[PDB]
Amino acid sequence: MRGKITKINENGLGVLGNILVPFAYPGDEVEVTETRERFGKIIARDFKLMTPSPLRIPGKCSHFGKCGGCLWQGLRYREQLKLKEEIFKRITGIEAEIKGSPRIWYFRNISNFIITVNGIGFKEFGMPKTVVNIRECPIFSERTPKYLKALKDFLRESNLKPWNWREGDVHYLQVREGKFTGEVMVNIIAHVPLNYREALMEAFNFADSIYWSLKADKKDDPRGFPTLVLGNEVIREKVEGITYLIHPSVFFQTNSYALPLLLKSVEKFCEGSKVLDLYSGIGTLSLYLAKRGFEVTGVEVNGTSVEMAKRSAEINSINATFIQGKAEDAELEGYETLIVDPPRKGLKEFSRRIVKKGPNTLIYVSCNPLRFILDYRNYLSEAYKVDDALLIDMFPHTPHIEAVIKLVRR
Ligand code: NA
Repeated sequence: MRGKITKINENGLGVLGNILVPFAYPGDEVEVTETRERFGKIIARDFKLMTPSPLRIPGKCSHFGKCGGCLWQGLRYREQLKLKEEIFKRITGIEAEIKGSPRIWYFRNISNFIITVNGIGFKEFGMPKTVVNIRECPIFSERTPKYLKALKDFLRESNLKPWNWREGDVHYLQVREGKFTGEVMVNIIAHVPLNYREALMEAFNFADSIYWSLKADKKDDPRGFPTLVLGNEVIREKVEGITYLIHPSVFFQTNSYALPLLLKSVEKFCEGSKVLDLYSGIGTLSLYLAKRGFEVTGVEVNGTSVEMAKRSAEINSINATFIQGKAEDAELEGYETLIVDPPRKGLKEFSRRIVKKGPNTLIYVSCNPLRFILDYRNYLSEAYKVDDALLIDMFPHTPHIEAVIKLVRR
């Protein structure tokens, strides 16, 4: 099958009739040789690029369909941004403008490198994979080669078996950086206890924090019961003059460079002074808002995250409240604005509670617009209507989108 790629689909794959072609983009003239059935979709196993779309970076990226590394690496950056606006609108029927990442290389502040018998890779969960070789798409750090050399040296000295997909001593090397502080946390994720304390400390002597996280299951997901091996308990990231604390056990917004744009977006959409920030994390939005004079209550399920937020508040002299709990059970009355940042599965049934008891301004933060619009169509629209929306490109070179949607009551 030969033809011209007409659009990209929701997951950022180029469409060729009833074929999906990874790394092909709109305008490409392609020739597909092998396809593979994938849960009722036909996906191109490889293609030859006959004619480059005008969207591609001129050079090698206009001669080969797969320049390398990242699914969208071959698209010029401005052109990726417009394709993100298109997808968002196609999914939600909202026209939202996107703000680019101030920096489009080495922007992520975390990486879970999986350690396999086939060697070390950037892990991502889910099947239209978007970062397939981090050597040809350096989205994380300039120190990545030093992080990996260290790990290899440690696996030498500590004779320790990688993940062979059924078992293995070690499983992931998690590295986290504070982009604006220099601090580096190293978190080995393992299926055995640490024996080579000295070998590990030596290999990662440059890290400010070394952890060893013990997994109690064999599942392929990067989480444990962490043990400080050496150095600081946490690392610091600094954004908009706010010191945030990062622990192996917590989630933090992924792009320290685009994060000011997410913070100012949310602020622009706030209404009144009393803000409830559910899924409040290690205080990313809450501290930013409260520091700017909002009265801010944040609720987060992860207890370690909530501690981090409390400590940040002290460090920064911010006046705000932080509570452990599930967003499902937080009291919504008495507020002017509600922010939600749900996980990928969305609000789900919490929407009925928001429909009844929610405040006048609802702000919804979603890295997954298909799930947003479904929450909206299925529940929120009863009570709410979209008033405004912005996009932030937190994940350059890949089709992922971070949306900030402002809804108000009818
Ligand atoms: Na990298």
